[PDB]
Amino acid sequence: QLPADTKDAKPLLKEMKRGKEFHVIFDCSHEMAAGILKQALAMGMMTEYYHYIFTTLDLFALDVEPYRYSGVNMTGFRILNTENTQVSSIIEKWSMERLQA
Amino acid sequence: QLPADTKDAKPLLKEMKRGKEFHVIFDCSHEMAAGILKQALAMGMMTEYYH
Repeated sequence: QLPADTKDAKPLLKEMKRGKEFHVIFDCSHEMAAGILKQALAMGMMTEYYHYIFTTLDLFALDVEPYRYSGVNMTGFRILNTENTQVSSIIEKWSMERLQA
Repeated sequence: QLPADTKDAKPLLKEMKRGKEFHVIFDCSHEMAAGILKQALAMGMMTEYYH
């Protein structure tokens, strides 16, 4: 179980690196998911010798630019049918409407 | 040998992690060393195995 603080995942990942736990299901929001991926990158969990599965439906909202060269096997679920031209054009309409915030 | 640009160290490090070469002696300036360390963190080379 993660602590109440988002940034205090270092003792949990330290205790998880010992004992050889690699195949990890994560169940949180995508903000806590991005924070725990940053915490996993900060102490050497990002390698081809690990695995990650996220139960969130917002895995595509993360930025995997500093992670995709490490060769991790990360897998998630998406319900947003972005392959359609109509839905992607709607999302392109929302891109002009979300950048005001 | 590193390439002429510091940012082109990704294929060199991709060839480095193949063949399991872990004990690496880097000879450069400290700015190039910082670029090497940043791109090695991005390439997943910074584990407990390496030196």
